[PDB]
Amino acid sequence: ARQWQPDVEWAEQYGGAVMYPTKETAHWKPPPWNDVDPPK
Amino acid sequence: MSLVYMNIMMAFTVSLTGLLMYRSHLMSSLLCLEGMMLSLFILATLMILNSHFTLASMMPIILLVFAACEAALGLSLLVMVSNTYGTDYVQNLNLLQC
Amino acid sequence: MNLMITLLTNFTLATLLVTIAFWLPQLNVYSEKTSPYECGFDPMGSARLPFSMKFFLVAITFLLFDLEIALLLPLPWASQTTNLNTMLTMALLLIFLLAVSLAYEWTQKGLEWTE
Amino acid sequence: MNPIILIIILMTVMLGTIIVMISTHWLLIWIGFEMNMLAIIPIMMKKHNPRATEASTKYFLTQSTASMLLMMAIIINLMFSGQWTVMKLFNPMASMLMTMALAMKLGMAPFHFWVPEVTQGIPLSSGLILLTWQKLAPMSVLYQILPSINLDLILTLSILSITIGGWGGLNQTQLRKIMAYSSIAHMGWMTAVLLYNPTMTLLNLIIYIIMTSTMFTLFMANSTTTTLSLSHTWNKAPIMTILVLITLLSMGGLPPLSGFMPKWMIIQEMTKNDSIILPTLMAITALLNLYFYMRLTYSTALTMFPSTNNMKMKWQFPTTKRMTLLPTMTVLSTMLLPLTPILSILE
Amino acid sequence: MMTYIVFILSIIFVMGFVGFSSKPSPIYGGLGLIVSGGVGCGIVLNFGGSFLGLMVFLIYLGGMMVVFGYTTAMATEQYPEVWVSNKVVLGTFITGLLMEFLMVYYVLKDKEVEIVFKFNGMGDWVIYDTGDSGFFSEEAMGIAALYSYGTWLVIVTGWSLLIGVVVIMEITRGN
Amino acid sequence: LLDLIWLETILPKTISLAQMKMSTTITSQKGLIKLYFLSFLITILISTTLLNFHE
Amino acid sequence: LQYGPLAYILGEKTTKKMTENSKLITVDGNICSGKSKLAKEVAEKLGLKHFPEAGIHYADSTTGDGKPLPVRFSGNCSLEKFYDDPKSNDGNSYRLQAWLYASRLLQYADALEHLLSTGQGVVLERSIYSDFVFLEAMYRQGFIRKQCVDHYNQVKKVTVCEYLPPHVVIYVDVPVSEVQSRIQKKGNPHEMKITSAYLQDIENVYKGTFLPEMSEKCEVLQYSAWEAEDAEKVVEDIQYLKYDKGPWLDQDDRKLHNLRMLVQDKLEVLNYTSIPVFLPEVTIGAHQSDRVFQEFTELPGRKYRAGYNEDVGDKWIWLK
Amino acid sequence: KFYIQEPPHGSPNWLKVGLTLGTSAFLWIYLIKQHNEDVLEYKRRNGLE
Amino acid sequence: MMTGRQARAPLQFLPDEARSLPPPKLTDPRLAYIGFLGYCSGLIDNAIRRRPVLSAGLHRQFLYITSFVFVGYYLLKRQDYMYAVRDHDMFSYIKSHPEDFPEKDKKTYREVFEEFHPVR
Ligand SMILES: CCCCCCCCCCCCCCCCCC(=O)OC[C@H](COP(=O)(O)OCCN)OC(=O)CCCCCCCCCCCCCCCCC
Ligand SMILES: Nc1ncnc2c1ncn2[C@@H]1O[C@H](COP(=O)(O)O)[C@@H](O)[C@H]1O
Repeated sequence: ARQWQPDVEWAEQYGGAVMYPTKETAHWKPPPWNDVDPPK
Repeated sequence: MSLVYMNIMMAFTVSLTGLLMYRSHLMSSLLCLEGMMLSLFILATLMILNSHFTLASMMPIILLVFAACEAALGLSLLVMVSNTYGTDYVQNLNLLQC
Repeated sequence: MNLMITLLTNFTLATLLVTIAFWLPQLNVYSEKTSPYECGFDPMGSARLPFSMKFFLVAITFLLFDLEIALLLPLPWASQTTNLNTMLTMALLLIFLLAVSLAYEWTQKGLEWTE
Repeated sequence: MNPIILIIILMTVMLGTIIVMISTHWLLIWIGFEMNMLAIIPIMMKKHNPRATEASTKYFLTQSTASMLLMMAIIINLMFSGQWTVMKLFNPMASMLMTMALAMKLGMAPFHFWVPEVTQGIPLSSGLILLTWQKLAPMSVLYQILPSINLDLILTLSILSITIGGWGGLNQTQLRKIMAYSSIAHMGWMTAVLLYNPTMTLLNLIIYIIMTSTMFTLFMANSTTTTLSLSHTWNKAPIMTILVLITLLSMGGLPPLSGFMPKWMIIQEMTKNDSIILPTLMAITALLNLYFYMRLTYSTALTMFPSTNNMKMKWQFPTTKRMTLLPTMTVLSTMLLPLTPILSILE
Repeated sequence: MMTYIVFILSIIFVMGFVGFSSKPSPIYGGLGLIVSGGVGCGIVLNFGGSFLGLMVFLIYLGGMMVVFGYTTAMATEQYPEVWVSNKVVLGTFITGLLMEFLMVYYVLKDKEVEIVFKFNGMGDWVIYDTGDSGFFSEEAMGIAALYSYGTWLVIVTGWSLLIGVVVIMEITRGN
Repeated sequence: LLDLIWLETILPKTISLAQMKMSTTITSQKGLIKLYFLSFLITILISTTLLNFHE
Repeated sequence: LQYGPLAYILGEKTTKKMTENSKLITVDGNICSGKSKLAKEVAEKLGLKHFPEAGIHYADSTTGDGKPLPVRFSGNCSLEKFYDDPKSNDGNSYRLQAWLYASRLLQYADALEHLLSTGQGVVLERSIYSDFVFLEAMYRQGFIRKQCVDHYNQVKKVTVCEYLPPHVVIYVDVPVSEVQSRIQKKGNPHEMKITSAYLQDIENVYKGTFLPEMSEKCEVLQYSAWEAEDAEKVVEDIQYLKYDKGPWLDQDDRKLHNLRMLVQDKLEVLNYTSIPVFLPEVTIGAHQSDRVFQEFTELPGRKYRAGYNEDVGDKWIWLK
Repeated sequence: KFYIQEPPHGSPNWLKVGLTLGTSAFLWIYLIKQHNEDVLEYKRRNGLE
Repeated sequence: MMTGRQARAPLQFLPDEARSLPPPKLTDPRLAYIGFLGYCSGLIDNAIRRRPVLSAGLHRQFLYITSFVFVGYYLLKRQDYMYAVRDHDMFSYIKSHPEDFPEKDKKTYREVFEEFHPVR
């Protein structure tokens, strides 16, 4: 009855490394938050 | 034009395709940029010494300066690749693919 | 012409002291005398492992300071000019910029070695 | 970084761009590009993480290859002209090599393969420097050699840049890669009008730099680097959602906004020269740029994505950031279209 | 065939470029680039640039000694590729050499050739000046003019070397 | 059939799928210096040999 | 503003005031270790500034009038409902833990700001380096999920890497039975519902994970219950320490300048506490966030910036 | 007194207010002087007096 | 286009011949719109720093308005100068090339035959 605003199911579409995940772009995890990688 | 410019431009193109086709080893291609600087040096210097345009004779020296002034830059950027990873292989530099 | 004859002579009797150094004595080849040297014991690992350079920042700055003796080298010829105070100012500017570079590399501990 | 060294390195980046802009000699153009690259590499490695080192390595290799091709074009010009003046080039081979070199330095497609990588790897401030200030020296040299630029080459580079920069940003959720493919498409727009009217090239460059500086200043002021973190801005500072709304609708080329100003004028100069198909394809292909801009406005302004609990702490702290010229750039990027005949000052 | 001496040195220049451009290993890459930069100071020394050839020899000797130190410290593998260890090194090495001697054969048989530009096939002795420069070698005078005439070039080059040192010490820090 | 499927099919959905497919082919790169500069070499060779932009 | 790069250029080096009194000291211990006076006692011997332990309303105490805001504006959580219903459906446990981690991050930023601006050392109680032991005790007791631990580890991985450890970490050995005796003598009816296994897990993550990884980057001082009653012995042991471990020794003016430029900006400190990881314990939906944000704006002294509010008595707004 | 800490913008920065008003007054008087000089130069170069 | 005009006198924002032109009025609606842009910048500046938008920083809003009017006055002067240069060069090129611009003889519609296309 109120206005629709996006939920977690809608908002997790924009959280991947890409927007349209294909077979090649499937192992791509999103980058780190401070963009700093472990030193390995 | 003259016969030697054929081979100096040929050496530029050989070093160009050597730079522009990597063999998974970054130092082997940083040599190719230095070879392109060598070929540009010899080509410009043949042109300047040929025509006796003497005031541009200081030009290849200056050219050569910026040669190492970026080559050193590449080596300063070679050691940070080879401190993050044990090797300077260019296929380790693929984190920005996502 | 004479320069290439001289270099050909030097290279010729430097490589003809080698071809009579290998082919004149009697060879006895067995696969322990041609092994590498690690003070008698067998070498642990290859010598093609990365031997880490401690003087690497000094080695990169040597590439830049070696260009300066491609710039400071025409000074015996630059002193022959007829715009001479300008030459003197630019020469002292180049040695002063090299010195400011060396002072910056000193004080930021760039001349020290790592580890 | 030591701030004296940061000041000296940024003044050296600026000095390299100025030495490209003011000099009449080809060797000094090349020196300015070398100085610009050499000084901007530590701006990219300001943070010292592997992504900045990777971005700096890729940027060094692309810009060094471009500067090699630039100096070869300069030496072939020296052969076929016996001189060094920065003007038209006296050989189509040198013209092609210098156009390739400048297209690599701009990151125009198909040499575009470094701009999303390098732009993602580095911070937002250095990404701003990359996408705005580094688009000034090759556009100077392109402004200076346009009697010798091949028409087919610069138009192929331009429309290929517009198409690839349109399709690239649709698959992105990272804001820096969005701004990088936006950069590719806009450099295609600038170089397509280069041989017809380079005043429109300068107009598109200035309006683009205003809008891109606005968007990066909004990203820095909100501390957002992804789409999904930009989507929390309504719960923290809701005026910033309005500013990114008006600026992203401006960057899509929508009237009555100032980002419609370059595009339209470019079409206005390409239909005079009896080219109708090419600005039409360019305009229709700009709808892709508009589509991922609209995606960002949906996630940020027009809807409200769910936030977290810890945002309640950030309600109690204002921004102490230097949002330098952000209201000025926000006004200039949105409300400048009634001042469209100001472009005559760029003649 | 002694009038073709600059051409012969230029063949050795291209052979060194195919040597290090095939990229076997930067040991042998440094070897090939030293050979090319040492015959390239014999190409350009026969045009009158004795100062301007010895410097591209000397700067690149210092450069390849530095590059040797780094490819022994950073760019080292257990079995370095000499010239023939990899098929992709030897294949493009033979390819560059066969194409180079192919355009040698097409330019000595026909005395003209065309790859993008047109090139003569006569020995490059033909284009030299038939006069003398007096009591000055003119390339030495032109490089000496870097201090009298080249003041802005001095300023931008010395500033670029200064900030090159500063830039490199800002990169090689890690934190 | 028409105004929920086929008129929906012909203009908007096929154009949407085409731009999605081209977007996923452009951005499917493996982030490698080697492949990018090999593409630069192929660009230079097409510009010289195939398209004649040096003329 | 007051500090920036221009102040660093014009001579204000932050090691010109770094004296031997500038020691960041964090006192740790179990729930009723009796450290609560001990830290203050250290702060009345060494001349340091005591910060109390960050509750839910620490950010309320630093901003505005300093009074605690209502809990729907700060926290949206309760420690007493965690003591009553730890396995609750609304996810109060990890929501309380995430809010307390953000509050301790803010307190540690305030501590480093005081230490680097004034040169006076700060005595903290349970800094961000010891906040994870309550998370791990809650996870061993099954109060939270593994996704909550992963969210905490991501936030900690991207926030604690930019800070320094304390100089001194003081830990107080109090056994579980003595903790329970002090809880029963405390009189708090919610706090008496703490299980024994939760206290034992706090002590285990202390002695097994926290102190063996902090003993390399700082100096531990582990006391028992009776010898922590005498503050003179503890301060005497502090004053005769040989500060040699940890990354405080290789800190020049530049690194501490970069740290001070990070630390004084509180929205950059709290930048990664609200990462877009949609976890049901901490994700507040759109309409509730809009409603609580518009109710927060209508509070006195919260509608504008901290000198621009006529309803609290700010004058000369037209010249500010 | 309401705020528990003294805010950075509790009092107006009177140096900055003085610089702002002085700069704005200088730009207005220089603009009006420039415009009067421009209309006088137009009327002199075209004789429109 | 006009790049060869401003090459004998380089980097002149306003040349000397630009003083032969009437300057914009201070009540120019373009200049009033630039002043309105300054006021909108002042409002956005008070909005993003969470000041009261209309009441706080009247000196700052006034320097926004003053700075935009001051820059925009010279920008309008250079705009009007460049369009006057465009028209001057147009008219001089038409005058110096009469053979490229013939005087057209406008026929009346009693001789001009147009095909009628009926809408039926
Ligand atoms: C045809 C040729 C035309 C030439 C025109 C030349 C005009 C001036 C130059 C414009 C070119 C782009 C300028 C911006 C370059 C980027 C500057 C930059 O990155 O500054 C760094 C700084 C970072 O901010 P901070 O938050 O402190 O950083 C945290 C740690 N990094 O700050 C920032 O990142 C914030 C942004 C500051 C600069 C933005 C404002 C200047 C440019 C916008 C247009 C202004 C209108 C006047 C000029 C119009 C033409 C551009
Ligand atoms: N991260 C945390 N999670 C749950 N409770 C905590 C946390 N940190 C502190 N507390 C509580 O804070 C109080 C500290 O005890 P005191 O020694 O009286 O300050 C005890 O009730 C603890 O259980």
